[PDB]
Amino acid sequence: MANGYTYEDYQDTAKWLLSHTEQRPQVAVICGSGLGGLVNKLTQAQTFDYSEIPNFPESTVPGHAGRLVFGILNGRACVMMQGRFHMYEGYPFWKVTFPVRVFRLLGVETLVVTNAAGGLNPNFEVGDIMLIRDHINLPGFSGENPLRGPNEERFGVRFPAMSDAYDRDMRQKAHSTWKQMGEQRELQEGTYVMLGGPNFETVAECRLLRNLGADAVGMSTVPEVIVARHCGLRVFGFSLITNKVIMDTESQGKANHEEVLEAGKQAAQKLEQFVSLLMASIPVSGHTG
Amino acid sequence: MANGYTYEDYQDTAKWLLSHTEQRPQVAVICGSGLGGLVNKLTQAQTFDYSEIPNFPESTVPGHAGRLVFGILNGRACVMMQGRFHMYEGYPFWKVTFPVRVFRLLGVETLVVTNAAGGLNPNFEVGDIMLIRDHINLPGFSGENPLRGPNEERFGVRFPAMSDAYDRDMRQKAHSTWKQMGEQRELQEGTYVMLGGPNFETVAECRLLRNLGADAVGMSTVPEVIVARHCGLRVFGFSLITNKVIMDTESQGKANHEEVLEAGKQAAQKLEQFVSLLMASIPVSGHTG
Amino acid sequence: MANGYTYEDYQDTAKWLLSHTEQRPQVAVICGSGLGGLVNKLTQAQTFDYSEIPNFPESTVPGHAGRLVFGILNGRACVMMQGRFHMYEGYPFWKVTFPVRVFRLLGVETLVVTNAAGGLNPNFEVGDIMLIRDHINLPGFSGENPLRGPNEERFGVRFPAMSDAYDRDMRQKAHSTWKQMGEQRELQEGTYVMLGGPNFETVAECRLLRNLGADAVGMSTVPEVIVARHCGLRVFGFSLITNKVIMDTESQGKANHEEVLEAGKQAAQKLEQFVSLLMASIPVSGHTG
Repeated sequence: MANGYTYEDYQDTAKWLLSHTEQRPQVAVICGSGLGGLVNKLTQAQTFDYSEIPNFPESTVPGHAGRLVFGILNGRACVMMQGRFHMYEGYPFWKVTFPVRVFRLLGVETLVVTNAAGGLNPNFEVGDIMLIRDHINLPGFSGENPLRGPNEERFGVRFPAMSDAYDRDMRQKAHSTWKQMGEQRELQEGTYVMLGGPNFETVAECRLLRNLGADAVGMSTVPEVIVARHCGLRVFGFSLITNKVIMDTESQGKANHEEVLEAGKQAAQKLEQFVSLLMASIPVSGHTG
Repeated sequence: MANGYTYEDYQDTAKWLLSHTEQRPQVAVICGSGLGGLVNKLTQAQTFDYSEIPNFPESTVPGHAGRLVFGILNGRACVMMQGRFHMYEGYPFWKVTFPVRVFRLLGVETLVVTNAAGGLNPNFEVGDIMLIRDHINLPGFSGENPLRGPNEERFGVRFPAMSDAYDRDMRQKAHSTWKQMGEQRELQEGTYVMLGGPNFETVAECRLLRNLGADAVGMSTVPEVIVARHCGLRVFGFSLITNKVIMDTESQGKANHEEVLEAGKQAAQKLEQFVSLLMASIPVSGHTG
Repeated sequence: MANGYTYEDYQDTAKWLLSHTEQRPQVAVICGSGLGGLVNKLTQAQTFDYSEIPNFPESTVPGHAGRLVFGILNGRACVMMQGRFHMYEGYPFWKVTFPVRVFRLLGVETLVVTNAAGGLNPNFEVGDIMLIRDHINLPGFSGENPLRGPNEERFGVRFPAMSDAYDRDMRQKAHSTWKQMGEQRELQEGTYVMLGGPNFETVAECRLLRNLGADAVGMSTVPEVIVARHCGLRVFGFSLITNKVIMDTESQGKANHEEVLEAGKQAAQKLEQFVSLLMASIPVSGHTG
């Protein structure tokens, strides 16, 4: 595979956006986990449907609203994707990650990512929030990488590092902030593993993922962190633990799609609240001062 | 990648078949392991060459006859593919799995799968038959999955479970049946791991596969089980252990293609016999009653 | 994916070369590690730019000169690629490996491969030279293999073995030769693991690679060894350990691209010297006798 967007494609899109809103957000938020309520916290909210934005791919998967929203979250101006793209929809990674590069051209400096993942770590309970410390990019092992093809120097270098992808200063901020929240449960932190999807894992597969050191498993986020880190954005994200995966053959077995219970309800509301507060801690001036 | 067959494509193919045979099989059998003799057990046998069936891909790999056969196996009406498709032939998974969906449209409810695999478990001896308990879909980790692209609702859901892909009731049946066979060797059971191929594994690779928990390794079957489970077919299969893989650097080394000795001869004959008897145990009315 | 070159494509290219130089090399060398000095040791050197050779892909990655050079190395006639192709450039494997098959058509019998890799084994020090004993082809697990598609019988068999890819006689030669060199450090030997690239690994990923048994990690070589072994060439190669990878979260972290220090300088000069001497030990008559 190879990139199909030219540097100008991204520029035309950013210029289109800049000519349709006076808002200039410094933070971008990609909400994977059904957190519609996050958009409900936005002040001076303005929305754009993916279909009306030049060069913007369309969302298909259910629960994904499919719209870019600009607004003020806790005194901080931001832009957020209400629903993301996944390779399992048939989308190549350079399409899945198209918006991340447009964000960089809008002047955004920090990218927050969220998703819903299956807990692999035995100590995780449903509804747990997991600060992403590191990831394992399985699709990347086989060569399926959003940066495949000729490198765009105007975005970044050919061989970028990923060992420091999840901002450490912001992780310290997340922990302190969680404490202030007066939460009974502790803030988890671990390694997120990504695979293609769309089917759910088998017991054998879950065991393999865990033995490799994975703490949670999902079908997204990683490609966006790669591209964001490649073009220089500060990154940090969370995984809403919507379920504990089956590790024994004799049990409930069939991993159904009840993730919709935690999404929108239960822990999602706490995650949204958590995200709003974090906006204040985020570096750079914009949040009032 | 993305699916290239429209729901109608499958329908035209099933209707073509239904208009060329009065037989209405409830069980489909995909024979990977050189088990020509299985077709030799069919009563009222009728054959179709892949090339003459609309929308049907062609078989290339040697030993694969390349023909769909309808017939009566031990009083049970079934349809079986004499030879399957593999990704290493250049075929995308949605082509490799095309026949499984046609089977569902013919009214088939149970899919039996067989293949030849290299034994990774140290307790396996050449000629061993291994009931497939679970699998590890390596190509799937990288995103190469037969369900990639827009989901066809008329076939199944977007996020199907795989943790229960190999029917448990039929596995109990397999064990009991094997006992009745009066066999000296016990019926093995384990996790099958699939990789792309066509080359054979290296020692280092075999060690890796085994450490991950794999019991046998092959270059097929998994994509068919995915699609079959996605559209609702009951699935269960076997792996004829045609060889014990090299795990030490100083030995015979070079993994030649002598799988042809066990295939057609040795354990294949026992596997065919085993499959015929199983037909009676299979659920639903058709086998006499 | 599937091969796009016909057997004739390779033949036209070999015949073009044979009609532009009187040299008939028995050994081919693919230099991945910045070892320009190797070309500096060639007597009766003659060069061809990739762009001027029919059907020859172009090199993009920096440090890769992008030219085929024929010459006499330590009394042995050879042809060497000054810079190789990588999948991360957007190149499919059948293009990446195109030159290996042309080499076979020129009458070449031994292929030497070199690259720069990150040390995973804790006992490896920067500047270490590692004889490649075996490899783990990660892209191959997902099906991305240079041999994918219809097999060319005129080159080799459908299911080739890889368990003996790195010539053992030549490995014994390498060790003895190293001893004669009077080196303080011992010649390392291990398993090379390949992944797609272009980004560098994260700590979590490095830990995973190592736990799997990998000794060094890189983004090349493996596809060339596959194709070379498929068409019958004797293969053996080395990995210049340009760095020790981060295995702990609190450290220098960011894996920068300082590989350029060891390349051309430091250990590269020793590797070139090592390669020149090896030419004498290589089987078949040409080196004087």
